[PDB]
Amino acid sequence: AVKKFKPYTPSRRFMTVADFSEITKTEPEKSLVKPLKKTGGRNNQGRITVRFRGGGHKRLYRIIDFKRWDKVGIPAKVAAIEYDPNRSARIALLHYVDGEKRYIIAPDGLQVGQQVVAGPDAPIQVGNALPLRFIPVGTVVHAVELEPKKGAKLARAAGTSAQIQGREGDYVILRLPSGELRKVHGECYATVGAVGNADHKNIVLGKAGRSRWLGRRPHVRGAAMNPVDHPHGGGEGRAPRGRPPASPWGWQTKGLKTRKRRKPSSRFIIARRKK
Amino acid sequence: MKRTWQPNRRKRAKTHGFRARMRTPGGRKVLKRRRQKGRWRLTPAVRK
RNA sequence: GAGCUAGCCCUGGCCAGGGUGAAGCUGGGGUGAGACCCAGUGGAGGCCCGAACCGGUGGGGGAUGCAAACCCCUCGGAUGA
RNA sequence: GAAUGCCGGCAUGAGUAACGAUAAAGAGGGUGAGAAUCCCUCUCGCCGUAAGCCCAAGGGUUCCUACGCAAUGGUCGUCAGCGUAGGGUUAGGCGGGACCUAAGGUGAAGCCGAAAGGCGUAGCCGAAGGGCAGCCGGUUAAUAUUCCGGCCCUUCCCGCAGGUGCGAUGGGGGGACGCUCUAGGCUAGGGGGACCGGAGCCAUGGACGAGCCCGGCCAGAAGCGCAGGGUGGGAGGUAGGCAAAUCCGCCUCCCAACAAGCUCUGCGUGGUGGGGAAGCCCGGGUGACAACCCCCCGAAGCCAGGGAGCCAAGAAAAGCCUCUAAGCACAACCUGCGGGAACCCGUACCGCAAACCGACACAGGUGGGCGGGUGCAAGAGCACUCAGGCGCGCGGGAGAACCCUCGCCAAGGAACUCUGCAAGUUGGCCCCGUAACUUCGGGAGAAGGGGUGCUCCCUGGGGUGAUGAGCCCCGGGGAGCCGCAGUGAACAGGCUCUGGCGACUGUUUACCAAAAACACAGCUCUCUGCGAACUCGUAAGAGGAGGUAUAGGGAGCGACGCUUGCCCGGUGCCGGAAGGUCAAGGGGAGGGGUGCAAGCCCCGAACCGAAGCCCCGGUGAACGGCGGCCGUAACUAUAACGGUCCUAAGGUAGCGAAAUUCCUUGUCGGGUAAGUUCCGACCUGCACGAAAAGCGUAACGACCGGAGCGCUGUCUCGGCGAGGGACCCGGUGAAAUUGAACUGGCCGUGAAGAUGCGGCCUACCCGUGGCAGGACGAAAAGACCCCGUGGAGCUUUACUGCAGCC
RNA sequence: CGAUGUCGGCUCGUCGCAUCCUGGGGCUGAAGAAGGUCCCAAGGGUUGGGCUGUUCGCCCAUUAAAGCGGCACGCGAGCUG
RNA sequence: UGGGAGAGGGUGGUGGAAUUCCCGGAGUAGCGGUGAAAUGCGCAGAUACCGGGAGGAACGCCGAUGGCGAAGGCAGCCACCUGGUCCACCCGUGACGCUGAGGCGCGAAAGCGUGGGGAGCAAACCGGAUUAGAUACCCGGGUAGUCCACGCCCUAAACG
RNA sequence: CCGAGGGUAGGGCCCGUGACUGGGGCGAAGUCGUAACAAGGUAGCUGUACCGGAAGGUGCGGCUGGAU
Ligand SMILES: CC(C)C[C@@H]1CCO[C@@H]2[C@H](CN[C@@H]2C(=O)N[C@H]2[C@H]3O[C@H](CCC/C=C\[C@H]2C)[C@H](O)[C@@H](O)[C@H]3O)C1
Ligand SMILES: [Mg+2]
Ligand SMILES: [Mg+2]
Ligand SMILES: [Mg+2]
Ligand SMILES: [Mg+2]
Ligand SMILES: [Mg+2]
Ligand SMILES: [Mg+2]
Ligand SMILES: [Mg+2]
Ligand SMILES: [Mg+2]
Ligand SMILES: [Mg+2]
Ligand SMILES: [Mg+2]
Ligand SMILES: [Mg+2]
Ligand SMILES: [Mg+2]
Ligand SMILES: [Mg+2]
Ligand SMILES: [Mg+2]
Ligand SMILES: [Mg+2]
Ligand SMILES: [Mg+2]
Ligand SMILES: [Mg+2]
Ligand SMILES: [Mg+2]
Ligand SMILES: [Mg+2]
Ligand SMILES: [Mg+2]
Ligand SMILES: [Mg+2]
Ligand SMILES: [Mg+2]
Ligand SMILES: [Mg+2]
Ligand SMILES: [Mg+2]
Ligand SMILES: [Mg+2]
Ligand SMILES: [Mg+2]
Ligand SMILES: [Mg+2]
Ligand SMILES: [Mg+2]
Ligand SMILES: [Mg+2]
Ligand SMILES: [Mg+2]
Ligand SMILES: [Mg+2]
Ligand SMILES: [Mg+2]
Ligand SMILES: [Mg+2]
Ligand SMILES: [Mg+2]
Ligand SMILES: [Mg+2]
Ligand SMILES: [Mg+2]
Ligand SMILES: [Mg+2]
Ligand SMILES: [Mg+2]
Ligand SMILES: [Mg+2]
Ligand SMILES: [Mg+2]
Ligand SMILES: [Mg+2]
Ligand SMILES: [Mg+2]
Ligand SMILES: [Mg+2]
Ligand SMILES: [Mg+2]
Ligand SMILES: [Mg+2]
Ligand SMILES: [Mg+2]
Ligand SMILES: [Mg+2]
Ligand SMILES: [Mg+2]
Ligand SMILES: [Mg+2]
Ligand SMILES: [Mg+2]
Ligand SMILES: [Mg+2]
Ligand SMILES: [Mg+2]
Ligand SMILES: [Mg+2]
Ligand SMILES: [Mg+2]
Ligand SMILES: [Mg+2]
Ligand SMILES: [Mg+2]
Ligand SMILES: [Mg+2]
Ligand SMILES: [Mg+2]
Ligand SMILES: [Mg+2]
Ligand SMILES: [Mg+2]
Ligand SMILES: [Mg+2]
Ligand SMILES: [Mg+2]
Ligand SMILES: [Mg+2]
Ligand SMILES: [Mg+2]
Ligand SMILES: [Mg+2]
Ligand SMILES: [Mg+2]
Ligand SMILES: [Mg+2]
Ligand SMILES: [Mg+2]
Ligand SMILES: [Mg+2]
Ligand SMILES: [Mg+2]
Ligand SMILES: [Mg+2]
Ligand SMILES: [Mg+2]
Ligand SMILES: [Mg+2]
Ligand SMILES: [Mg+2]
Ligand SMILES: [Mg+2]
Ligand SMILES: [Mg+2]
Ligand SMILES: [Mg+2]
Ligand SMILES: [Mg+2]
Ligand SMILES: [Mg+2]
Ligand SMILES: [Mg+2]
Ligand SMILES: [Mg+2]
Ligand SMILES: [Mg+2]
Ligand SMILES: [Mg+2]
Ligand SMILES: [Mg+2]
Ligand SMILES: [Mg+2]
Ligand SMILES: [Mg+2]
Ligand SMILES: [Mg+2]
Ligand SMILES: [Mg+2]
Ligand SMILES: [Mg+2]
Ligand SMILES: [Mg+2]
Ligand SMILES: [Mg+2]
Ligand SMILES: [Mg+2]
Ligand SMILES: [Mg+2]
Ligand SMILES: [Mg+2]
Ligand SMILES: [Mg+2]
Ligand SMILES: [Mg+2]
Ligand SMILES: [Mg+2]
Ligand SMILES: [Mg+2]
Ligand SMILES: [Mg+2]
Ligand SMILES: [Mg+2]
Ligand SMILES: [Mg+2]
Ligand SMILES: [Mg+2]
Ligand SMILES: [Mg+2]
Ligand SMILES: [Mg+2]
Ligand SMILES: [Mg+2]
Ligand SMILES: [Mg+2]
Ligand SMILES: [Mg+2]
Ligand SMILES: [Mg+2]
Ligand SMILES: [Mg+2]
Ligand SMILES: [Mg+2]
Ligand SMILES: [Mg+2]
Ligand SMILES: [Mg+2]
Ligand SMILES: [Mg+2]
Ligand SMILES: [Mg+2]
Ligand SMILES: [Mg+2]
Ligand SMILES: [Mg+2]
Ligand SMILES: [Mg+2]
Ligand SMILES: [Mg+2]
Ligand SMILES: [Mg+2]
Ligand SMILES: [Mg+2]
Ligand SMILES: [Mg+2]
Ligand SMILES: [Mg+2]
Ligand SMILES: [Mg+2]
Ligand SMILES: [Mg+2]
Ligand SMILES: [Mg+2]
Ligand SMILES: [Mg+2]
Ligand SMILES: [Mg+2]
Ligand SMILES: [Mg+2]
Ligand SMILES: [Mg+2]
Ligand SMILES: [Mg+2]
Ligand SMILES: [Mg+2]
Ligand SMILES: [Mg+2]
Ligand SMILES: [Mg+2]
Ligand SMILES: [Mg+2]
Ligand SMILES: [Mg+2]
Ligand SMILES: [Mg+2]
Ligand SMILES: [Mg+2]
Ligand SMILES: [Mg+2]
Ligand SMILES: [Mg+2]
Ligand SMILES: [Mg+2]
Ligand SMILES: [Mg+2]
Ligand SMILES: [Mg+2]
Ligand SMILES: [Mg+2]
Ligand SMILES: [Mg+2]
Ligand SMILES: [Mg+2]
Ligand SMILES: [Mg+2]
Ligand SMILES: [Mg+2]
Ligand SMILES: [Mg+2]
Ligand SMILES: [Mg+2]
Ligand SMILES: [Mg+2]
Ligand SMILES: [Mg+2]
Ligand SMILES: [Mg+2]
Ligand SMILES: [Mg+2]
Ligand SMILES: [Mg+2]
Ligand SMILES: [Mg+2]
Ligand SMILES: [Mg+2]
Ligand SMILES: [Mg+2]
Ligand SMILES: [Mg+2]
Ligand SMILES: [Mg+2]
Ligand SMILES: [Mg+2]
Ligand SMILES: [Mg+2]
Ligand SMILES: [Mg+2]
Ligand SMILES: [Mg+2]
Ligand SMILES: [Mg+2]
Ligand SMILES: [Mg+2]
Ligand SMILES: [Mg+2]
Ligand SMILES: [Mg+2]
Ligand SMILES: [Mg+2]
Ligand SMILES: [Mg+2]
Ligand SMILES: [Mg+2]
Ligand SMILES: [Mg+2]
Ligand SMILES: [Mg+2]
Ligand SMILES: [Mg+2]
Ligand SMILES: [Mg+2]
Ligand SMILES: [Mg+2]
Ligand SMILES: [Mg+2]
Ligand SMILES: [Mg+2]
Ligand SMILES: [Mg+2]
Ligand SMILES: [Mg+2]
Ligand SMILES: [Mg+2]
Ligand SMILES: [Mg+2]
Ligand SMILES: [Mg+2]
Ligand SMILES: [Mg+2]
Ligand SMILES: [Mg+2]
Ligand SMILES: [Mg+2]
Ligand SMILES: [Mg+2]
Ligand SMILES: [Mg+2]
Ligand SMILES: [Mg+2]
Ligand SMILES: [Mg+2]
Ligand SMILES: [Mg+2]
Ligand SMILES: [Mg+2]
Ligand SMILES: [Mg+2]
Ligand SMILES: [Mg+2]
Ligand SMILES: [Mg+2]
Ligand SMILES: [Mg+2]
Ligand SMILES: [Mg+2]
Ligand SMILES: [Mg+2]
Ligand SMILES: [Mg+2]
Ligand SMILES: [Mg+2]
Ligand SMILES: [Mg+2]
Ligand SMILES: [Mg+2]
Ligand SMILES: [Mg+2]
Ligand SMILES: [Mg+2]
Ligand SMILES: [Mg+2]
Ligand SMILES: [Mg+2]
Ligand SMILES: [Mg+2]
Ligand SMILES: [Mg+2]
Ligand SMILES: [Mg+2]
Ligand SMILES: [Mg+2]
Ligand SMILES: [Mg+2]
Ligand SMILES: [Mg+2]
Ligand SMILES: [Mg+2]
Ligand SMILES: [Mg+2]
Ligand SMILES: [Mg+2]
Ligand SMILES: [Mg+2]
Ligand SMILES: [Mg+2]
Ligand SMILES: [Mg+2]
Ligand SMILES: [Mg+2]
Ligand SMILES: [Mg+2]
Ligand SMILES: [Mg+2]
Ligand SMILES: [Mg+2]
Ligand SMILES: [Mg+2]
Ligand SMILES: [Mg+2]
Ligand SMILES: [Mg+2]
Ligand SMILES: [Mg+2]
Ligand SMILES: [Mg+2]
Ligand SMILES: [Mg+2]
Ligand SMILES: [Mg+2]
Ligand SMILES: [Mg+2]
Ligand SMILES: [Mg+2]
Ligand SMILES: [Mg+2]
Ligand SMILES: [Mg+2]
Ligand SMILES: [Mg+2]
Ligand SMILES: [Mg+2]
Ligand SMILES: [Mg+2]
Ligand SMILES: [Mg+2]
Ligand SMILES: [Mg+2]
Ligand SMILES: [Mg+2]
Ligand SMILES: [Mg+2]
Ligand SMILES: [Mg+2]
Ligand SMILES: [Mg+2]
Ligand SMILES: [Mg+2]
Ligand SMILES: [Mg+2]
Ligand SMILES: [Mg+2]
Ligand SMILES: [Mg+2]
Ligand SMILES: [Mg+2]
Ligand SMILES: [Mg+2]
Ligand SMILES: [Mg+2]
Ligand SMILES: [Mg+2]
Ligand SMILES: [Mg+2]
Ligand SMILES: [Mg+2]
Ligand SMILES: [Mg+2]
Ligand SMILES: [Mg+2]
Ligand SMILES: [Mg+2]
């Protein structure tokens, strides 16, 4: 439930913020954080390799458990739900009956005080993790490993899910958040339910400074630049593109497909995304 | 106004110093050249 | 060569005083319950006025200068990108 | 003898400009060969959120003392940051190191690269971050938390006693964190005192006073007091914290809970050790057995790791505490007490500046702390002032033009001008009051007005205290007094109406553009299934992201509202297992050279044979593009209508002489006495038009237009006055430029604009202040324009290559 | 072309006369008054404003008249810009 | 108090037929469409047939001249939550009633905002025919929308 | 003191008028088409939406005031 403001500054007219209503704990777990080393988009050479980054609020990284087959059979209690600034999802603090503590990304519907569990036998309940083969067709599912034991890779951002469509030998067929149909091995783990915080996409940043807080530095249009800089640079007055629209490096940027043609994963992609 | 020379002893030593020079091929050719020329000092003086 | 300048990274520091009075909360009214209204409390914001600090709008002066970009008056921002 | 030649010397300009903030000087007395300039004293002025004081950096002896004055000092110089010499910087506790980690750097392992080298987990280095023990006073010409004094403290070694399963680089806890707002209690700091201490003072009309003037503290171990921080205790289980674990985490049970206890800080007290003014007398001595007390104000600092709210969600590692592992338990570690031990480097001085960065003793630039009092609503604003520091290293006259900076002005009031440029006006606070329109916030300080000092009297509330007094803070009512004037000085909006552009706050061409440009939230297209795409790199490896389609890249558009039409023939991109073309390679019909021959050696057709291209489709918020002629209505005019040619399709809504309209000052209307601008309309739009978005839009703007009111030296039209210069005298003394010069006017002539030629006219020799017509004056080997088979940036369906991709 | 600064304004003039006014004439289709046309004449004079960068031009209100030209389209080591 | 019928309303679930598209197989020269055609689709293998999959929307027979609601309107099947209404018995209250300017709520379709969804259908639009024209009627395409959530809009031959 | 009124500044209702612009009424014999009344040659009407020289056409849902 995104929250509005009265228009008492020009920018509060349109600013919306998350309601933060599922959050129940407002400082993280000391043993599960580490410093997130900001890059500015610079690589080990120090060169910018991703333009327009830097300057955002300071953050700590929260270690997230993306395996969960780490602890087959051991139930945990949902202790807290917390804001995580490194991702759109919220995160859930788990107390295993072990004494071990761990975060997961917080599915939609998940209540503090409930129990979750992982394994080939776990109940089909929002929060549990099973290899894909043991999850019934039609189940909405998130945090999917893409290859066995390699970590959850697909459907992690706020509000997303994948749907189990059918089975085929050792593989199941998932409809990813992009609408692609893909074969994912049945031993790959997945968590039952969708990712929470589905209202995330409706937040209106509202002012330029807000992008700044997120570490987004201003984006400069090529049409604003000079020819030393960009295909679209130059021109007396404004100018239309005057050539197929292009990136700073000269490749075409309206339609041109970019997935490598001969990639081994093609065999496992039934149908490219839609829309 | 603020001019270009803003002295700083650490900066001077870490940039032009004898050890900075010894660490790279080109720095060594500096040391070798100023030696062959007979420079009284091969590297800037900073108090440290 | 980034001791000037541009960006970013790490770690610190700084922003007199005054003004406006959001949400919420409390009470009152209201209704079947409500929305909502009223008063109090409250103290938000690339909010307002103005020093420091950061600027450099208009004019005047300077023009073998006090100065290879300065001076005077005026003017912009001043909790924030 | 010339090369705007090169190096050096020396001229001219010239006793000329200038002598570096307009804060400012005067006199007496010293010293000395010499004094506006050095020392001393008295008077005057300037700073005082500094122009005072303390740190950091950077500088590097510039510090203090004696002796100097050639040069340096914009003059002088006896003086000096100058010259010569001597002296001066003292630490277990301050800062850095023998501690810790951050970015980063480096780098066992390991990876990659023709060489050089590039990476890289650990580890190591790396601080202004963490961590750690010293406060007050005195002393020196010059150092002092360093010496000395007083009172405190840290670690290491060894020993004594007492206690304990001791023991680590390993486990755990803690260290440990944001932004805004903020409670209580203190402290710093400050104001007052009719109280306490003090040398004195009574003046010029009055005052011997509850008079004036000065001062009334600082540090302190334990203990105690006030105020705060941090913290539950016990038991049972246990599979997690990469071994172990009694610790930690997790479940349970009992007890404790706004507490308390324990613990640690801050403040107060505190044995004791210090300090201690005016004034007077020669830094010192006295004051002085100095006094050292009450009340008020009160932090942004302290208690602190405090509290609340919020979203953008806020370092690490060590110190330290706890757990145990090897081991060892004659040890070891914990506590207490005692003796002993405690190294290296810095420390002078300048430090918003004459010692640092700017070639200079340069009106510029330089981070942190302190920064007193009064009044003005507040304040670090402004005025004056304390402490403290200065008068800016040329002066003396004079009282022209002209220039700068400043003050005033009769009548008029924008008539000035490209333009009210500039300067007036307005101006703080309290109260009354306030429009269109609006996104309901705003527009708003709208506009416009009234009040403002002082004195007496009456009175309401708050803080401290005690519920009172006193002190302090907010007021309310009545009656008066004075002046031209009561924010009486200083600091302190002119306002309105109406268009264009851009939503907005922001950003920019360092040093001629701040804007309508860039950015911006927001919208759309498109790529990307993760060893993502994309980017940097030969690579390894990085970024993307310890992210995962509600995400990441690219591109256009640019809040918001209402909207965004038609064309897919060309180009782009997307889809198409057919067809056509298609390289190496396959295949080998058929040839050929040579050899006696076996053979060796070469050429070689059909046919099979990728991507690309052709071809068939799709696609516009992809590149783009969106017609011509002729006719027609019962007045005329004009054509709803028709005809025909062409196209891939013929510009929709909306707007329109426009930031676009050539003809053009279109035409009409408004405003004006008068309007090439402005505003409103019309529409034959030379040459608008829908995300290079179209049309609007409240608010916003040092943006660009137009108008009005207010007010003015802008102006009719100038006048006077101030100060700094100009001028004169003493001191110091440049500059570009310069073929040489004994360098007039006219009319002609001349390479076509003559001081220099011809003819005439005029004219004694040499300066000083002034003005700028000429010397085609200076400056800069024209930046316009051309030329050179000169250069460089940029573009593309120019050529030809290359990376990259297929 | 080893630089002869360029439009408009402002300020300051000075010159020519093909004369706008003022003075003197002749002719008139000159009754008077007031005009027209030509001749002589350069002594003096030749306004303020609205529009535009403008020169120019148009307009408003006046005037005896609101002249036209030269001086590097006079004048940037005089200003503006 | 005891009983009744009912597409009354809201939530969640879920079942078969059909259309479309995708994959496999089998098969070949046309399919589609009309008054007739043409555009369109098809040897790059369509149509017609069989198997598998995906997804949305509507619920055939029952079904009626029926039923329920105040109206608008309500139709597979199931569970749950909920309104109205009628009958019986003659038990309770003792006129507590009728209407109702304002007010408040509900209100087909279309339309609007923010998300989603999108099979079929289909304003706009393109094309093919017809025609003097044909900005139509007919045919081949096709975007909003038609569907879901929440919020608006508040009209009607909202009629008996 | 109050006070007719005069002045300043800002609002509110009304009337008159205004380049140009919007439809509306009317007008003996204008131009275009033929939407409606018959099944009016596509039953008509309707609320709304979008489009078009014009009447109108089409979508969605409604009515019979529809024929056979
Ligand atoms: C239609 C025109 C274009 C005709 C054209 C006008 C330009 O000039 C003139 C050209 C003809 N020559 C002139 C010239 O070069 N003059 C120059 C001046 O440069 C300085 C003054 C400021 C700059 C101005 C001008 C530049 C070019 C310098 O002080 C002066 O001595 C002088 O050098 C004609
Ligand atoms: Mg809002
Ligand atoms: Mg609102
Ligand atoms: Mg939440
Ligand atoms: Mg940690
Ligand atoms: Mg990283
Ligand atoms: Mg690195
Ligand atoms: Mg490197
Ligand atoms: Mg990039
Ligand atoms: Mg970047
Ligand atoms: Mg993310
Ligand atoms: Mg989150
Ligand atoms: Mg797999
Ligand atoms: Mg978004
Ligand atoms: Mg951020
Ligand atoms: Mg963005
Ligand atoms: Mg941009
Ligand atoms: Mg550009
Ligand atoms: Mg540009
Ligand atoms: Mg470049
Ligand atoms: Mg290029
Ligand atoms: Mg290019
Ligand atoms: Mg271009
Ligand atoms: Mg351009
Ligand atoms: Mg252009
Ligand atoms: Mg440009
Ligand atoms: Mg374009
Ligand atoms: Mg183009
Ligand atoms: Mg291109
Ligand atoms: Mg895909
Ligand atoms: Mg600078
Ligand atoms: Mg240094
Ligand atoms: Mg340093
Ligand atoms: Mg440095
Ligand atoms: Mg280096
Ligand atoms: Mg070095
Ligand atoms: Mg080498
Ligand atoms: Mg070597
Ligand atoms: Mg030597
Ligand atoms: Mg060197
Ligand atoms: Mg520096
Ligand atoms: Mg900071
Ligand atoms: Mg501030
Ligand atoms: Mg106020
Ligand atoms: Mg209030
Ligand atoms: Mg609250
Ligand atoms: Mg602000
Ligand atoms: Mg204000
Ligand atoms: Mg300036
Ligand atoms: Mg500046
Ligand atoms: Mg000015
Ligand atoms: Mg200059
Ligand atoms: Mg200045
Ligand atoms: Mg000023
Ligand atoms: Mg301000
Ligand atoms: Mg402020
Ligand atoms: Mg010669
Ligand atoms: Mg020379
Ligand atoms: Mg030469
Ligand atoms: Mg020379
Ligand atoms: Mg010599
Ligand atoms: Mg010389
Ligand atoms: Mg000489
Ligand atoms: Mg000479
Ligand atoms: Mg001389
Ligand atoms: Mg002289
Ligand atoms: Mg001279
Ligand atoms: Mg000079
Ligand atoms: Mg000078
Ligand atoms: Mg000054
Ligand atoms: Mg002055
Ligand atoms: Mg004197
Ligand atoms: Mg002297
Ligand atoms: Mg002397
Ligand atoms: Mg002096
Ligand atoms: Mg002296
Ligand atoms: Mg002061
Ligand atoms: Mg030095
Ligand atoms: Mg000397
Ligand atoms: Mg001498
Ligand atoms: Mg001397
Ligand atoms: Mg000297
Ligand atoms: Mg000097
Ligand atoms: Mg002497
Ligand atoms: Mg010394
Ligand atoms: Mg010591
Ligand atoms: Mg040692
Ligand atoms: Mg280092
Ligand atoms: Mg340190
Ligand atoms: Mg101490
Ligand atoms: Mg913590
Ligand atoms: Mg932390
Ligand atoms: Mg920290
Ligand atoms: Mg914040
Ligand atoms: Mg104290
Ligand atoms: Mg005080
Ligand atoms: Mg004490
Ligand atoms: Mg255990
Ligand atoms: Mg004393
Ligand atoms: Mg004594
Ligand atoms: Mg502070
Ligand atoms: Mg603290
Ligand atoms: Mg706290
Ligand atoms: Mg670390
Ligand atoms: Mg053992
Ligand atoms: Mg033993
Ligand atoms: Mg112990
Ligand atoms: Mg040692
Ligand atoms: Mg020292
Ligand atoms: Mg300064
Ligand atoms: Mg300072
Ligand atoms: Mg000094
Ligand atoms: Mg000086
Ligand atoms: Mg200076
Ligand atoms: Mg004081
Ligand atoms: Mg004040
Ligand atoms: Mg002076
Ligand atoms: Mg000064
Ligand atoms: Mg004189
Ligand atoms: Mg005055
Ligand atoms: Mg006057
Ligand atoms: Mg006036
Ligand atoms: Mg006036
Ligand atoms: Mg004017
Ligand atoms: Mg004022
Ligand atoms: Mg108004
Ligand atoms: Mg109003
Ligand atoms: Mg208005
Ligand atoms: Mg408006
Ligand atoms: Mg309003
Ligand atoms: Mg006012
Ligand atoms: Mg009064
Ligand atoms: Mg008075
Ligand atoms: Mg103001
Ligand atoms: Mg703007
Ligand atoms: Mg702009
Ligand atoms: Mg705009
Ligand atoms: Mg806008
Ligand atoms: Mg701002
Ligand atoms: Mg520039
Ligand atoms: Mg500039
Ligand atoms: Mg420059
Ligand atoms: Mg400028
Ligand atoms: Mg500009
Ligand atoms: Mg600006
Ligand atoms: Mg820009
Ligand atoms: Mg914008
Ligand atoms: Mg937009
Ligand atoms: Mg989108
Ligand atoms: Mg590359
Ligand atoms: Mg590469
Ligand atoms: Mg290589
Ligand atoms: Mg990473
Ligand atoms: Mg992006
Ligand atoms: Mg932009
Ligand atoms: Mg915008
Ligand atoms: Mg096309
Ligand atoms: Mg096509
Ligand atoms: Mg195409
Ligand atoms: Mg293709
Ligand atoms: Mg091929
Ligand atoms: Mg084109
Ligand atoms: Mg084209
Ligand atoms: Mg349209
Ligand atoms: Mg027009
Ligand atoms: Mg326009
Ligand atoms: Mg145009
Ligand atoms: Mg025009
Ligand atoms: Mg024109
Ligand atoms: Mg006109
Ligand atoms: Mg008019
Ligand atoms: Mg107009
Ligand atoms: Mg016209
Ligand atoms: Mg354009
Ligand atoms: Mg517009
Ligand atoms: Mg607007
Ligand atoms: Mg509107
Ligand atoms: Mg602006
Ligand atoms: Mg502006
Ligand atoms: Mg005006
Ligand atoms: Mg004047
Ligand atoms: Mg004077
Ligand atoms: Mg004389
Ligand atoms: Mg002299
Ligand atoms: Mg001298
Ligand atoms: Mg000669
Ligand atoms: Mg001569
Ligand atoms: Mg001469
Ligand atoms: Mg002469
Ligand atoms: Mg000639
Ligand atoms: Mg001549
Ligand atoms: Mg002559
Ligand atoms: Mg001659
Ligand atoms: Mg001669
Ligand atoms: Mg001759
Ligand atoms: Mg001659
Ligand atoms: Mg002669
Ligand atoms: Mg003569
Ligand atoms: Mg003279
Ligand atoms: Mg002279
Ligand atoms: Mg001259
Ligand atoms: Mg000349
Ligand atoms: Mg010449
Ligand atoms: Mg000349
Ligand atoms: Mg020059
Ligand atoms: Mg040259
Ligand atoms: Mg040349
Ligand atoms: Mg040149
Ligand atoms: Mg140039
Ligand atoms: Mg030429
Ligand atoms: Mg050539
Ligand atoms: Mg040639
Ligand atoms: Mg060439
Ligand atoms: Mg080149
Ligand atoms: Mg190559
Ligand atoms: Mg690529
Ligand atoms: Mg020339
Ligand atoms: Mg020359
Ligand atoms: Mg020239
Ligand atoms: Mg020259
Ligand atoms: Mg003038
Ligand atoms: Mg007559
Ligand atoms: Mg005359
Ligand atoms: Mg004349
Ligand atoms: Mg004119
Ligand atoms: Mg003209
Ligand atoms: Mg005209
Ligand atoms: Mg007359
Ligand atoms: Mg003339
Ligand atoms: Mg001419
Ligand atoms: Mg001409
Ligand atoms: Mg001229
Ligand atoms: Mg001129
Ligand atoms: Mg000039
Ligand atoms: Mg000029
Ligand atoms: Mg000149
Ligand atoms: Mg001149
Ligand atoms: Mg000249
Ligand atoms: Mg075929
Ligand atoms: Mg075939
Ligand atoms: Mg589907
Ligand atoms: Mg009964
Ligand atoms: Mg409705
Ligand atoms: Mg509907
Ligand atoms: Mg057609
Ligand atoms: Mg026909
Ligand atoms: Mg559709
Ligand atoms: Mg009916
Ligand atoms: Mg009267
Ligand atoms: Mg007719
Ligand atoms: Mg009909
Ligand atoms: Mg009909
Ligand atoms: Mg018909
Ligand atoms: Mg019909
Ligand atoms: Mg139609």
